[PDB]
Amino acid sequence: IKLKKDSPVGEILTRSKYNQNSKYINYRDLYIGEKFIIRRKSNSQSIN
Amino acid sequence: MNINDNLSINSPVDNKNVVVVRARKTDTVFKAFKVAPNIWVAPERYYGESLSIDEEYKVDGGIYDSNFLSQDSEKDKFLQAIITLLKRINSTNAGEKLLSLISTAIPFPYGYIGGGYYAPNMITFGSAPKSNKKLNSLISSTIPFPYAGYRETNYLSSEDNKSFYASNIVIFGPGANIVENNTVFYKKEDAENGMGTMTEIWFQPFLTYKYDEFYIDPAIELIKCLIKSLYFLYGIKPSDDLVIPYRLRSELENIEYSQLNIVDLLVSGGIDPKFINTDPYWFTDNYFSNAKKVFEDHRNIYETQIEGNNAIGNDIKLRLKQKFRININDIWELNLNYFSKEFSIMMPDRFNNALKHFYRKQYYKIDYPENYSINGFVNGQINVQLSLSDRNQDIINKPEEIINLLNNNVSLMRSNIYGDGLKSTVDDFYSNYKIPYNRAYEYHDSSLDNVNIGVIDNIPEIIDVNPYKENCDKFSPVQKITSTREINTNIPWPINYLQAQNTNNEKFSLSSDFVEVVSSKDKSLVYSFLSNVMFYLDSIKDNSPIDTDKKYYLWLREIFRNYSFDITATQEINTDCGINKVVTWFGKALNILNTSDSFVEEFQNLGPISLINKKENLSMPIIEIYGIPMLGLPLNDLNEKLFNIYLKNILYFKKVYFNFLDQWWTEYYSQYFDLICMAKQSILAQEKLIKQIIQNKLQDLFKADISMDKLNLMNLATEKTFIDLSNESQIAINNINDFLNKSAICVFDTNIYPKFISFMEQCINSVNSNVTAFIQKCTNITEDEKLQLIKLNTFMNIDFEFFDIQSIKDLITSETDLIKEEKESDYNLFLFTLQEDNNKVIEDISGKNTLVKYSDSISLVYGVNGDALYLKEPDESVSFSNKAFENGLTNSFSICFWLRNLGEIITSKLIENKADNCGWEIYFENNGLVFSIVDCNGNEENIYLSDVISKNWYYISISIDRLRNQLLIFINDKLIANQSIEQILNIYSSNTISLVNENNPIYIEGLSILNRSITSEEVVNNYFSYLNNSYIRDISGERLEYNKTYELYNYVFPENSLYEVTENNNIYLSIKDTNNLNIQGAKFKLINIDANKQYVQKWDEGVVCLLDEEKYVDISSENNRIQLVNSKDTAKRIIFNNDIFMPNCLTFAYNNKYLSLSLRDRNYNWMICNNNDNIPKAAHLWALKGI
Repeated sequence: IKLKKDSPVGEILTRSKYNQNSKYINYRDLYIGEKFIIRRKSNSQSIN
Repeated sequence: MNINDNLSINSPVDNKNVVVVRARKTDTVFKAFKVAPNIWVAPERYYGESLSIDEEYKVDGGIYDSNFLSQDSEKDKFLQAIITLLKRINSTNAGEKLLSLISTAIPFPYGYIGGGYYAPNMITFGSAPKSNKKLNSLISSTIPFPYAGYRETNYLSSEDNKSFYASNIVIFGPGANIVENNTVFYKKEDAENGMGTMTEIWFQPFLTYKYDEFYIDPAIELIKCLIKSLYFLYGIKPSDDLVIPYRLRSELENIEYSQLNIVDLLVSGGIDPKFINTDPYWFTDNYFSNAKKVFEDHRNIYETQIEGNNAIGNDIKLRLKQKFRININDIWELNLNYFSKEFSIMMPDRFNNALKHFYRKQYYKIDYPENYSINGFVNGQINVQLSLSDRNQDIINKPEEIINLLNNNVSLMRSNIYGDGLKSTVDDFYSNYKIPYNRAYEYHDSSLDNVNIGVIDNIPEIIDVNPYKENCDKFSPVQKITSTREINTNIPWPINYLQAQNTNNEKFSLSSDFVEVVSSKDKSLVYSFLSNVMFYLDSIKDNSPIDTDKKYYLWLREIFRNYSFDITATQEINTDCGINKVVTWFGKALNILNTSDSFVEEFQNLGPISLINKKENLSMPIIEIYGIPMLGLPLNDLNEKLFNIYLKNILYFKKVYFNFLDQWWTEYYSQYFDLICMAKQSILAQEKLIKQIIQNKLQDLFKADISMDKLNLMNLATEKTFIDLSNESQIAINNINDFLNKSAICVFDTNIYPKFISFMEQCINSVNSNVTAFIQKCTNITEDEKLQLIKLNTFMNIDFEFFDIQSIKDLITSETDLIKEEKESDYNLFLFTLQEDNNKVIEDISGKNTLVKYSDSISLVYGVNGDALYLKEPDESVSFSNKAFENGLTNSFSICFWLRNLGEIITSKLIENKADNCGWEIYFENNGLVFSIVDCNGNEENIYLSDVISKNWYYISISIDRLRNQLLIFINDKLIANQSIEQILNIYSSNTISLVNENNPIYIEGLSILNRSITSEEVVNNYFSYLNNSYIRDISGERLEYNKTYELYNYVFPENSLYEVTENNNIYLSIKDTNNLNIQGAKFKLINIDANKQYVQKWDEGVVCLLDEEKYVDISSENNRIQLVNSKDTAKRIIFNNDIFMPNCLTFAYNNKYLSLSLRDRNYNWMICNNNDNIPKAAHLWALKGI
């Protein structure tokens, strides 16, 4: 997911793949797209 | 893309959509209809094959009828059927993409007459008039003289040879053989050079066969034919001599291998192509390289000569641009497995190209306006009600072998065995194939992505076609003659045993002696391995005749029970590959390991390899291990070279492992699949025998003095018992499948892998020696460096061990298996309720689509773990309709739901499915429920289940298992009744069960009806998992909520409510004494930081409020007792939780210490923050009761 350049929506793009040196290894990047975060709503329970 | 569905055989010849064209260059003409760009339909039969075929040349399994598709009505029906199939295909994205690719994929056009594809010559036209001063001779327009000069080879010629119409595909009717779908090309030469050619298709949509438990959708066959045609369109057809082994002809007494073309395997899908087409590729040929090179050459030609040219129409240019957008690998990777997942269509997945040998097909007639729609088979692929065709009596049967069992030398029985019909090869293929090294030494649902439907739809149609003079060569009919051998023997073969289980007489008798059955002159005996059924039949023999419906019901129940016990019998044994559920009766059927003693006993003291009659079929493949070449280099650079060689050798060692796996599949798993097919044929034979016995008995009974109503009830009970027997037989089939598949896998593990290891162990030495020699031949390196490198670049055994038992299991699993798993359910009704936004929806989601009729007055509330039906207004009714609810005589089921009664306790019906007297009922009576089940013969069984007082949540789970005649009733998580219903006969009641309130408001949640009995473990697990929802509940069972007034109880004392006591100028909570047990209990309140929050959740932190001065809970620091302080600032922040196995009781915590009671202290039991271990762990569990 990547935030749209103009619209206030998240566009869906395709993950990158390893294409550096070796044909014996293949994987798709993970640390891409918007950085999400989960925030407690009510903050009722202890913050510990 | 839009399929023209507005055509009929009577449509006028408009020379634009309906045409009369010529068949190749012969003297015949035929009528064609265009349903899409470059796609035509010709209902008449194919002109090539001659309708009259001599009996010698007829092939096995074929239907011949020269009068089919001769009348106009049949032609119109065929055309409409083809259009319906095309619409069904195009209804899905994959079908639309495939059809667009077919339309755009025109054969490559030939160059100009002179040659080349670059540009035409120029001409000038229209000299201007002589002006006053200037002659103006040269002022004229310029024209490309041969516009659209590109010569095309895809065109149908009119009868007059003066007009031509574009066409890529032409769907004809069946040829000489009524049931044989085929795809043939126009020019063989153009189908292999990459230019391409038009394709002709023979299709028969009016006949289909039943495989396993489902029917075959002709759309899949049409898609297969279209995919095969795609090869012709792209001109990438491989040579006919490029075949591969497909199956080992075990039945023969010789080493013969059946062969299949590469295109057929790549297109037909299934599991066979998975063993081939691996990563890395172990099978390769120059065909792929040549095809890729030619495709690249043609793409370059288009990109450098076609795109630039401005003197040719876009009809060809744009289509060619899209034709080359896709890659050849996409076509090679395109098979039926993708469309099966996309369309959710079941198809044969193992050896689907050689099904003629495994089992004989029965054909059913399809009425397309009715049985098949744009959404597929009406009522699904399983429940479609078709009629057996009348042409089944004309099926040709030419066996490949005729087993003549003898005995001294008198033929007792004569069985027929049929071949696969594929090309054979005596020469061993695996032993003469060289897995190549310097080829494919790398590469250790996205095939049709590049197709753009919109652009194709935007292409203008082709109007003017410049024809190639010679685009049709001729048609060569293929004539085949089937041989027939006679293999005499004295040991009965499995096919003989299978044939012994079929009969024609309607008054036969079961027997267990095969020799006695075959020697029977009267032919009144039939061989069966059902020991229990025959023993029971012999037991009742010579008893009172069956006259009363009670006797008939008992007889049928016993027969069904015995048949199910016998068919589903299994014995678990400990194998190396875990535990296998062997089939006890697999020996008596098929005559395998039937020499003596138990079949399981032999199967344990002898490997699973013993089942098959042709072992030791492996052959070592040819190995070419090239040695390392040389020039010196430093360790830094030489290291990368050696690493690459190491990886290449690892890949080669896989290529070999894959070759051995394919050998196992072709030579060993084929025999086990044949055994599976033979076994599931015996089960159906036994089912037919039992059904015929039941029908004979019912017919005999009908000639008695019994009322018509009772006879109709008996007939309906028999009809339901037939479905029950079918379910039991399907369970047996599943058991057989699992057992034999596991046996084959473990056979590979214990009989082939060691040989592969042994063979490579003798090859790793050569690689190691070559590497050592090359390393020693290098000068620029230190001796220690050489030693380290040798230690690194050496192969141990574990370096070429690739066995992965789970990968094999996932390799023999097809999309059909996944679909069956997804479509398998044990629920006849699984209620789903959602409130949405004023759009309440209640419906069944089990897949049985039960008709639910509910009044709008109903409401939905959160009962336990979701929305729950709330019947409040009097005279509210909910009804669920389904045929399966009729129950019957032999069928086990169960009801399960959650109930809460908010009323009182007069008698009141709750749920029923009664018809006068037969059926089952549930109703409140006294302070509890009652469950009543009654049969149509007066036998009753009413059970009273106590402790169902109002204002409490209860979990009712009732089970009826007719295999054990056992009735289980659970409430909450306890067993209340285990009665026996051996005297309860048919309870055939009705198709709808009504749920009513009758002045008592009620919450009903999670209603579920299962088609099987349940176990105590299942009930306990479901009860405790449903309540694990992160919500804390009161003692009643309702969600606990803040600001509500409650009373506090301790689990140890469930009748004592805590009250405040003043001691030493302090207030503590204590328990009422025995004498003074009349004081009103204290009332509590739960506060939270987020006052908006209403419903309590686990781990929530809050403050306990006690009611005049609005007291609050604090923990005394002097005695650890809980005291009360009139200030929220000093009050402690308690944490609320609960135990999973005590759902309705909660626990308080502070500083990770549970609040609990204390031992007696002069008539008191204080609430404390306990740390001692001498207090029972049940004393820190509390309950809150609504006040």
